Amino acid sequence: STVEIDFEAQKSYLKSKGVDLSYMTLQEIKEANTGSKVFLKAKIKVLDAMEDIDLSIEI
Amino acid sequence: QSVTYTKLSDVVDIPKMTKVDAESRVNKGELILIKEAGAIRIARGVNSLTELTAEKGEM
Amino acid sequence: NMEARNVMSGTWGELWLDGNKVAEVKKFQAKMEFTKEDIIIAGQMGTDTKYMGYKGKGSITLYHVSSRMHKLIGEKIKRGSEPRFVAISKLNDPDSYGAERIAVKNIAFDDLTLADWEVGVKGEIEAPFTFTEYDFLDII
Amino acid sequence: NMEARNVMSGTWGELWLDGNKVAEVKKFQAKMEFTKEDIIIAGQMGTDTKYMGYKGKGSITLYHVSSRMHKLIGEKIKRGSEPRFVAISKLNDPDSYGAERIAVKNIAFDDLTLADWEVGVKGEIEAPFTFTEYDFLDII
Amino acid sequence: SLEYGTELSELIGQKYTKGLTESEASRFIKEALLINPYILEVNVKSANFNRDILSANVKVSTIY
Amino acid sequence: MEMWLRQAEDRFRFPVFPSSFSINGKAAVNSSSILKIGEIATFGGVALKSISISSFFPNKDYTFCDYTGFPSPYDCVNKIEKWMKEGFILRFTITETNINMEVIIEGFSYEERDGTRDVYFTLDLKEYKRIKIPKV
Amino acid sequence: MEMWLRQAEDRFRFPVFPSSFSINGKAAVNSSSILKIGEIATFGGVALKSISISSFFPNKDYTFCDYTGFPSPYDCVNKIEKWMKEGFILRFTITETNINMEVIIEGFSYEERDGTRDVYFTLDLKEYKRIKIPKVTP
Amino acid sequence: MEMWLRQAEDRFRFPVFPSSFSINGKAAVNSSSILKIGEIATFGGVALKSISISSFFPNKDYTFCDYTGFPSPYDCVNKIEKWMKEGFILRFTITETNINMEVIIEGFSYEERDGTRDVYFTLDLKEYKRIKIPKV
Repeated sequence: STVEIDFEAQKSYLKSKGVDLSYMTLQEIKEANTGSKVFLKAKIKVLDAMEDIDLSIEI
Repeated sequence: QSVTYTKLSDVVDIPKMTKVDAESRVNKGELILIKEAGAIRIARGVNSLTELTAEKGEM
Repeated sequence: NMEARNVMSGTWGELWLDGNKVAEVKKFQAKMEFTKEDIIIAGQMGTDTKYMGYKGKGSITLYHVSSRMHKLIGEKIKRGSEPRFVAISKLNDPDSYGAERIAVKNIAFDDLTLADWEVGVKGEIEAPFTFTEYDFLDII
Repeated sequence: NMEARNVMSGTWGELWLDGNKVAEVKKFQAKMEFTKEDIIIAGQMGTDTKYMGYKGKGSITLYHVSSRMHKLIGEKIKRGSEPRFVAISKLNDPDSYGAERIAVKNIAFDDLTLADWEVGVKGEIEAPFTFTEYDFLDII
Repeated sequence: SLEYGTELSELIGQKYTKGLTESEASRFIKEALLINPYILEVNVKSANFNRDILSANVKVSTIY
Repeated sequence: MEMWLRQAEDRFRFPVFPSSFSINGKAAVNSSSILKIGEIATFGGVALKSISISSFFPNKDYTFCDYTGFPSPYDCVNKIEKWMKEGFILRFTITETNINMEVIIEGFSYEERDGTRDVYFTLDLKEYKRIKIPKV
Repeated sequence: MEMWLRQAEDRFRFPVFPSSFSINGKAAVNSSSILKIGEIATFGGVALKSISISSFFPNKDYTFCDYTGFPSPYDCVNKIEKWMKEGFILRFTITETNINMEVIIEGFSYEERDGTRDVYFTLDLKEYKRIKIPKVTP
Repeated sequence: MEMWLRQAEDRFRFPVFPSSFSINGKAAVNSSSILKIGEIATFGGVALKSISISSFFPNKDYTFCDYTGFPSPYDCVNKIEKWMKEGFILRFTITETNINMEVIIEGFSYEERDGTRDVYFTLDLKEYKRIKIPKV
């Protein structure tokens, strides 16, 4: 599983506030001030119980 | 675990229903009690949702 | 192509220990060591290896300005519990490509220094440890 | 005859690791070791030997400008596979007779360095390894 | 009798862990099949967990 | 991998997995000697497998434990000692291997040797085979 | 070299060649004594050879493996255990040597001892001999 | 010094001389106890000597070899194994010593343990005495 900073959401927030994003670099976009707001993302996969059996029998 | 095939020792007997009846009830999104493998247990652990979209998958 | 300006200077490091910033840090080490087994086959001259496992080792060094380690440990060792800690180190040289941030988890310290002073010498503390896993947060 | 100009200078070395040029290399070592068994005969005063086998050892030292080793190893050790690598070293001094190119194959690293910094000290990385076979591409 | 049949219905719903489930399934199939005198050896080789489905490959050796 | 000892529906799972495990097997061979030809041998039957386990029962929730919710060290000790006392036939299994068989307990030793109140143990198990009596 | 165990047409080749192998052979010497002379000895026939093998079954493809395509470790364990249980007569051969004979399995032990899921084993084999059956004279 | 094993005119000379050799000899002593004086002992006869040799058969012409022209390692193995199989009476001699006697082979073990294809061996020999049947 992974947890990360949401880069696209931060970019959209900075664009909405009106900051010029073209001049800054990726590290500066990541570490820019956002004013009491945090953006994160994560990936998980959820297990399920076993409820069916498929048997392939040879001869 | 999952609640599927959990058996109830308290219950003594239940109204008879055929296998096709149980299957059709389960396909409709109902939680039912069935008699199988020499005991009384629930058929499958599903909730009321029946119609699936792209946003809400079969899971 | 490499430039001399791209070599990271250690003056730009930072350390967090159990969520509190440590401004008196002097150096930080953390390394994973792999264990090998030699494979020898009759009739062949060459010798090969296979991996067996790994272990983590490291250490911290601080200027002596307060009793941080004693408060961190407390009576947890004496009372028989097993305390563990999390450390985060950052290295951000302005002249380099970027930052490098690592999280070192499940830390067990090796000893505790109560007093070590001498007339005419400024005080320092050394604290070795072992750990089991790590995560990378920023890759340069 | 020997001229003082013909001694190879180490500044003119180059290294390829897994197909990529390493511009921040500092030194490179690779050496084969031979195992001997002592032969002693009753009635004779001298002692003789016979070869048993051989093993390879070496190491690499780099300036710390990026996280090359962590990307190279990644999670391969943790997941349990057996990563092996190929290195190519070249030594081409303009004032010497010619070049020397060697391929070192089937390399297994000994450890991995996560963090190693100190205030007022420039960063460096050291990485020992073992190998099993080699080829000579350019000879002198 | 007490010999005929199979206990595979006790695994539905993940009552055991996954490894114990694999072991039990293999043993159940082998012990159930080996009562026929015309069957010589049974092997349950593969076993995979995908969503709620357990798959396996069974190889039966007979006299013919 | 997991390790289980089970008596019918009563199951116990070991909290700390051991450092190694080994299975011993043997077969009997009967030897005779012939005048002027030498020694000969024939197959005589297979013996029962044996297995020995060494680990400890933890007194606190360690990071390396297999799961959470195991009983106290002396609860585990009492349970296994009762099983050995009555001569129960148990089922021993190690997951992800081919080890799944009925056994009987031959020995059980436990000790305390440091300041942590952990209990180290050694358990000896032997394979069990039931005898078939023919009828007509 | 290579190491093979074959039962009729069912052949098995060990994925990893061991670190060493050794053959043990003995002869039976009868001991007696004679008054005022001391101990004497006579020849009493040759004994059956024996060999012991120690290696492991890999759980992945290694650079030092003899060949690719070998089965899983517990498949190998199951095969050898079945052979030992039934008391089969097998043929054991090490190529480029003088070892080629019929054997019977005496002991088999296996274990796991690290994080690699490799199975270490020890196999004990004993030589097997047949006696001729007498024939009725014409 | 040289080491030889000979069966009538068929002779074999070892290519690599061993690191050491030792001869073991014993004598039997019969003990009795007499009332109020204690233990006494008398001579009972001498036992047969024994000798054990460890070396290797080389797979190439080494500098330290005794001579040149010896057979292959497995040729030596086969020759000695045949001698042991038939129970031949052999003559074993080490030059420049007092060791020159008739023997019989008790054991033979050989192995390979490195990348050179040399064969290490151990050979056990026992002194042989023929019994004299008187006539008239």
